Amino acid sequence: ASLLDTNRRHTAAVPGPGGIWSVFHAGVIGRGLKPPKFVQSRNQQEVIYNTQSL
Amino acid sequence: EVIGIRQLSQSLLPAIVELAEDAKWRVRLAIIEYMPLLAGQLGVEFFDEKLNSLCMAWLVDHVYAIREAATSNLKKLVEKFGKEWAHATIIPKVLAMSGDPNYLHRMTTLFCINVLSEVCGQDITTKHMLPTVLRMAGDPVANVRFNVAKSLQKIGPILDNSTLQSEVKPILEKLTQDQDVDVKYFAQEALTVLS
Amino acid sequence: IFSVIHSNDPVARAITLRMLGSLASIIPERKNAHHSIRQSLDSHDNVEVEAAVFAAANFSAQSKDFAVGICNKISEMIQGLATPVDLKLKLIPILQHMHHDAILASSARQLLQQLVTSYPSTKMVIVSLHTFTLLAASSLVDTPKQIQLLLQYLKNDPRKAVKRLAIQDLKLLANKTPHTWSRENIQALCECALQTPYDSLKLGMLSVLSTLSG
Amino acid sequence: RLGPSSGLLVDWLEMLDPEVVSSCPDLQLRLLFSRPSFRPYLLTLFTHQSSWPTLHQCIRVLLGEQRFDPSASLDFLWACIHVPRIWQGRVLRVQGPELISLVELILAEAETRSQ
Amino acid sequence: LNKDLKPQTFRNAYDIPRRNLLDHLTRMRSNLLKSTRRFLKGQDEDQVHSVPIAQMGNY
Amino acid sequence: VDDWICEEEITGTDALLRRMLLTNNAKNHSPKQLQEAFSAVPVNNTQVMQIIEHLTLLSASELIPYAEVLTSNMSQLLNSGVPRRILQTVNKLWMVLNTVMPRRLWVMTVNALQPSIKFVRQQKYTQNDLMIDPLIVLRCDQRVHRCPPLMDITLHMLNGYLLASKAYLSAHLKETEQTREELKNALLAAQDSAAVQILLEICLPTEEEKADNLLCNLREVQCLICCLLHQMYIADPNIAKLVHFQGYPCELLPLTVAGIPSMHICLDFIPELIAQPELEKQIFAIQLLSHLCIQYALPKSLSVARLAVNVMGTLLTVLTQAKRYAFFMPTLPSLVSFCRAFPPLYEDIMSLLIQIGQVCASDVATQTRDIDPIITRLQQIKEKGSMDPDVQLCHCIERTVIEIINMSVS
Repeated sequence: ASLLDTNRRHTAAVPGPGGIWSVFHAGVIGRGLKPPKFVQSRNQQEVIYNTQSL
Repeated sequence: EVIGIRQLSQSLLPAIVELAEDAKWRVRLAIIEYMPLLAGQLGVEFFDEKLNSLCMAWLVDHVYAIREAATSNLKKLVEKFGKEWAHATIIPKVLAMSGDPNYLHRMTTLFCINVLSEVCGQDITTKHMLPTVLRMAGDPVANVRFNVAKSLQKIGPILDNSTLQSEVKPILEKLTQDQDVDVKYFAQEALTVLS
Repeated sequence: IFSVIHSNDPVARAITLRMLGSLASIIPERKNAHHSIRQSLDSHDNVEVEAAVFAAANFSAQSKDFAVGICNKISEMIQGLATPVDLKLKLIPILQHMHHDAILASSARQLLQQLVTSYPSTKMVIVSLHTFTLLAASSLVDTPKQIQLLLQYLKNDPRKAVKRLAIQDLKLLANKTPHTWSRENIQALCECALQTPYDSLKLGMLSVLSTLSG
Repeated sequence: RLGPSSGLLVDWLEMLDPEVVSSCPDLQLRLLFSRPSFRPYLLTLFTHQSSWPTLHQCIRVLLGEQRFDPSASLDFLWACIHVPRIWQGRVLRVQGPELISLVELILAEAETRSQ
Repeated sequence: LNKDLKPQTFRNAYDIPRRNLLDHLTRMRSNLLKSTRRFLKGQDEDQVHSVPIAQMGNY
Repeated sequence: VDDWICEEEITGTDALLRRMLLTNNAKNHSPKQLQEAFSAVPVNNTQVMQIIEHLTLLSASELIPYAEVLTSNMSQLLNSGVPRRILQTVNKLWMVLNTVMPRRLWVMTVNALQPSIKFVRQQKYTQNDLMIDPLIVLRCDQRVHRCPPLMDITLHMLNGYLLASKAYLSAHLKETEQTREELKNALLAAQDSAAVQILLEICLPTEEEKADNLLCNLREVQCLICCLLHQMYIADPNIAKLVHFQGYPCELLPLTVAGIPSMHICLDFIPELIAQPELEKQIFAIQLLSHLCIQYALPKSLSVARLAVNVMGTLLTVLTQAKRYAFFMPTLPSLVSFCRAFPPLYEDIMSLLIQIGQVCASDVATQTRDIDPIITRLQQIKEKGSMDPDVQLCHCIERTVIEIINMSVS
């Protein structure tokens, strides 16, 4: 629904300079916003004893 | 002053309306600066027919000086044409800018509210503008957040005194422990000014 | 004209079907047109189905073979539970063109009786009774018991719309076949006019009786 | 007996209950599926008028206790599959006990017909 | 891909990616209708402002 | 023509019912009464029906005064629990009003189907605004996307306003004349393709819907959109070509292929689409061809499928490892469809699968792996994480071979 949502965002807040609306931005850098890339860490004790087994 | 405004509307108004969309922003700035005069010399009906949309078109301008001038111009326009006209024509198009994905336009609504609370009176500021101002405290952009703190400081005097501790104070308390140092500073400055 | 029935556009197919229905008088017993109607009747585009119903009406009016070949399919679409009520209403007047043969007319009569007993809505019973009246007028063998049925609905059915339709149909039959009216039919109509409280219905039955008296 | 007046009551039911089965569902379930000349009209109205969650609920309560006419239920299922709104411009998921009750309904219809 | 097939996204609808379809549609609409006492050029930000670096600052 | 042909006679039932039901001269059903019925806080849909059902007997000319009532008050019909009879009758009356005064009706309907969140900004669109930007009609309340009557209303308006925008653009060019024609043509093509893409996105299930698949409002909406897209592709096949060069999510491919009879023309430009340098366009061409081959099994379809298999084999030796993964993960299930449609392709498809599997086994052997499918070598049918791309592609090859075999043995 990327284009559907984009069409929703195109609702003009003001009527426009001459009754015709143009989008504010000149484009999008890259593929938009980057993902947050959330990290994950396991238990440190289990890491210690996995290292111990190895 | 020489030819009156009937001849202005007949001859020069279509030409200046064409200049409200000029490539250079100082031309548009001049047109904004000359809108209060025309407004003060024209009726609500004609201004709404021709020039109100022009006044709204500038709030979304790329240049910040144009947006600032248009915001300051809204105060004079409301002073001239009363606050019912503002509630019918000005306010809905300003509130729509609050939901905009660009933070420049959200900050523009905060500036518009800053200049509009003074002239719109206690009731309009309390029930129409304040709920929109409060919901922007959860914004992800720190700039919008500390401008919310600034706005709540500024529209504090012209709000009714009943909604201060109930509504404005919890939001400022939430903002004064925010992660951004500027949001903290402006929230605590607002907290002092609220007394 | 017929080459446009093969278009993938259902609107073009609908216009072609309507044209074929309009040209039915100069091309009855045209087998390709018959097959086109039959294929478009079970189409999934409502405009094509409506055009097929219109063309089926025209071709059943014109050609006997199409009527006998289509009566079973029309019956199964009408009685089919998947058909909406609106399309059922649109389909019932096809049965008024089943007068080409005595057995065909009798089968259509039986189907219409099944419809009036099994679909007693105001719209459905009105369309079915009008179609039954027209079929009886065209076949003029079931006309006495059609008059008896209409008088039964006029006397018994409490809906003012159904009574009004019964009055209109009896006026049509009086205009068409006054000689077929029995003494018992006129007695029943007179009794109905006597014991009805509503003045509009009474005026209608007296219009029928004044048509008969002339 | 409600011989001639059945049509008026059916019309009033159509005008009063919009979704056919919305108020007192037990009575309308008895009307649609039970041991009625006007039944196919009400079945058509229910098929082409009720909302899809209502039709799904009716399907679930039909397929789980001899309480429903097998012929009416099977015709209703076949109609629900072939609704013209579903195929405009031109296959159902069922579970274990649902399929068991479905084949039981088919067998019941066959036994009633016999040969 | 070639060097000479510079995307005339205003003049050719096949050069517009799906993700950029709506905003660029708005842009070409504005470029067409709002050209009253303006300029009817090709695509801004491509035909212009993608100058070769040698001519970038040839004041 | 759909607005005109609906005025054509069918069997005269409407005339008979009008004559026998409307002559009771109980004309109490004024638009004001309908407005009061719509405005009742404990709203009674039954009473609402008792009026609008009577309005189906009315002629289009005498249905004019009710238009503002059953248009302005029909944002309420999007609320839950509203009967489908009410919506169907509103759709019918909307069509009867569209026959007689479509332009004013469309403007009022667009202004009535606004989302109405910040409805103090009641954006009152005019005819000029909608002719400039026909995509306004698709910025309606989200509930219209699962209301098949009001979706049908919206689709009628969308088609009408796209045509109106064509006319308006030509008129504006002629006026401003005293190239630009190419700019206009590109703008109209972009507008129509954008409309098609938005409708296709409407056809997708939402995340909430993701959380029968045939008996739902979504299926009805998909059928209506497929009907409209069928009409647009018939009107201009270049729009279909542009839409498929843009592409859309592959989840809609069986939907569009089954529901749109116009797609047999897609076999004409699939060889051109395959020739594109973008990998995504070639992937979409392969998947589209697979679905079409499932639908239309024709000698031309077989020839294009042979071309597709040859292209796959060719660029198996052109793409790098990352590109190989990216191209072959979505397009490998499509090879099952070619096998289903064309048994003569068994030799070529199995040979290609053997080549891909051997290449991917070599790539697996290149580096150390967490799974190492080389040493498994004898697994049974492993019916169903962040794994290596190469082992994933190996498993995908195994799974598609299993699907090909199972289809050909059951």
